Amino acid sequence: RVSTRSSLAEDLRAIGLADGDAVLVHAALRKVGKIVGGPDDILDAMRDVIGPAGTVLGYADWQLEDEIRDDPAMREHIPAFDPLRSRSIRDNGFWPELIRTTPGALRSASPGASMAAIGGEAEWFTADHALDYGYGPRSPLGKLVEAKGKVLMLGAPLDTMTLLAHAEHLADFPNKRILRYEAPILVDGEKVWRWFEEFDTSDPPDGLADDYFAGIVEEFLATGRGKRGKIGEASSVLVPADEIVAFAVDWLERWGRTAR
Amino acid sequence: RVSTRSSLAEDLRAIGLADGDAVLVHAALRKVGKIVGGPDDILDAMRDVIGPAGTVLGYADWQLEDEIRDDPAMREHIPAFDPLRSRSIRDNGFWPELIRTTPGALRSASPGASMAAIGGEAEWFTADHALDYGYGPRSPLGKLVEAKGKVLMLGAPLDTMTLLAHAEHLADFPNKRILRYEAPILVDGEKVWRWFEEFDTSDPPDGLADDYFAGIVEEFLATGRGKRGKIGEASSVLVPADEIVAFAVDWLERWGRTAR
Ligand SMILES: CC(=O)SCCNC(=O)CCNC(=O)[C@H](O)C(C)(C)COP(=O)(O)OP(=O)(O)OC[C@H]1O[C@@H](n2cnc3c(N)ncnc32)[C@H](O)[C@@H]1OP(=O)(O)O
Ligand SMILES: CC(=O)SCCNC(=O)CCNC(=O)[C@H](O)C(C)(C)COP(=O)(O)OP(=O)(O)OC[C@H]1O[C@@H](n2cnc3c(N)ncnc32)[C@H](O)[C@@H]1OP(=O)(O)O
Ligand SMILES: [Cl-]
Repeated sequence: RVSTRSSLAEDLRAIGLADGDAVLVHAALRKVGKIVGGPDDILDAMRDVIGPAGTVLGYADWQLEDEIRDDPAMREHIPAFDPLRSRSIRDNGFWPELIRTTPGALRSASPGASMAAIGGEAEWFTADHALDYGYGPRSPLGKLVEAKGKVLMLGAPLDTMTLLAHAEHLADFPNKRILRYEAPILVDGEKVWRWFEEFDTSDPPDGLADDYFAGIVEEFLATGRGKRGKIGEASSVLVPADEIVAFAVDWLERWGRTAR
Repeated sequence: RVSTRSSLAEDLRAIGLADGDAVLVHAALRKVGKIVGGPDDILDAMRDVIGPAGTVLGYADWQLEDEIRDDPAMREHIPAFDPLRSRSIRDNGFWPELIRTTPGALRSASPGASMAAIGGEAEWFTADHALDYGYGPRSPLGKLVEAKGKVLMLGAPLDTMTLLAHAEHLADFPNKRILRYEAPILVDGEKVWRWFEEFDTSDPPDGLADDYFAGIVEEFLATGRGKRGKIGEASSVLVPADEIVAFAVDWLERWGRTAR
């Protein structure tokens, strides 16, 4: 079975992508199977479906390891985060690099939370991304909710849905672990070390498993409010951003009130 | 032992890179070893050594496979070669992709022979790349010789020195295999299939081994006119482009006169 730009576009329309949509995609590209024009056919087909005014996103992050950021002897040899040159974290697969290196793509400024975006509103989604609490309202994720966008899990494991970290941020529950770290960025065109602060997106709230995002998504799909479908050979899920965030905040806040 | 932008720069100086140099690099990056800022440190270090007027090149090619290209049923789903969008052939390693996706880089128009270039003369090296016989004088390889540039095998096996296919083009020896194939390119901004003609660069001249480039390089190094040295943990070779081509034309033409 071989996918084409044409056939991938019909698979994306079948799962629910439509004209003007903004969609953040998480992908395990190897699950799509054989593609005539390679994985670029997927991005091209998406843009065919949503049109030039739509926007595709991918979770770029960057490749600074904590083993490295923290080892002080290597401190001066670590390049600053540069949203135009820092490659995406390889843990998130080729897909965000695919977007980031496509002509016309943009990438936001908050390093660990940084998002790549292409399409009509890429300038809007990537701009004014808060350095601290980069998963809150002033981020591509918060604008995805405001713009009533969607999340596509393209063969990706369901617990890699980064949008639910934005739910973690909004949700009121006790003893949110705050994380503080120091990373090099650009200030006035020069490398500067800056202290960051965010809610922890690396580990779950104490008392839930590392993969509980997957459970939340499966509960949301159980309500019938999402859509499952095949993109190429990859089993995929399309959910509305605003609904799943409200769903996830609800879940987290109720779980929080079960404390003593 | 970990490499840095600084330490790779000193390694590149030790092997013979100098201000203003134009260097086409073939790389097996995995055996550079650990690099603090990843393989982009190598390119940054090269640019530190050669300066903004120097030029780094990598051999991009592109990804259209003969299986697909030849298959008539998928001919219409095969995207045209776009020097701005078509990713590098993956069996040349990450290095040409690394250059091609670096801001400011350029890429030439002859698909199978196409070269990515960044630096002071990148416009000149990538301009006017002949579609037929893309390894002859009107190519980045011909301009490398004219500019008296260099080739650096950065941990790469010596028989991957594509510059020697330019020597194959020049060398007068009998019964050169001519290759004819068709491939989709951009004409007037739209996809058009075009027939191509070149000397064979995928198979050696009848009567030589698939890796005879390696033997030529090793015998050139035995004249004393190349330099060996380690870039990071990778065994590397630096040769002048003009001399090795003249050396290889000599070798091929003498081998050709042993017929009859
Ligand atoms: C809680 C959080 O926030 S987690 C953060 C977000 N994480 C994510 O979004 C990740 C979602 N994906 C996953 O979790 C997947 O399981 C991941 C990526 C580990 C693994 O996915 P897999 O498909 O192995 O890998 P990936 O998605 O990179 O696809 C690889 C396909 O690349 C194509 N590809 C990669 N690079 C290129 C290229 N340069 N040119 C052409 N094709 C390429 C290939 O077909 C490659 O596979 P191959 O190695 O067989 O050739
Ligand atoms: C006849 C002809 O004309 S032949 C044509 C020319 N051919 C060439 O120039 C190829 C020369 N190289 C070779 O032959 C080598 O043996 C090749 C590439 C097969 C194999 O090289 P190897 O190092 O495996 O592979 P490569 O050079 O791609 O280095 C790989 C890695 O680089 C860095 N890497 C790759 N992608 C990224 C990325 N996205 N971000 C950061 N680093 C990356 C990594 O460390 C990745 O390795 P890992 O998988 O261990 O993490
Ligand atoms: Cl309740």
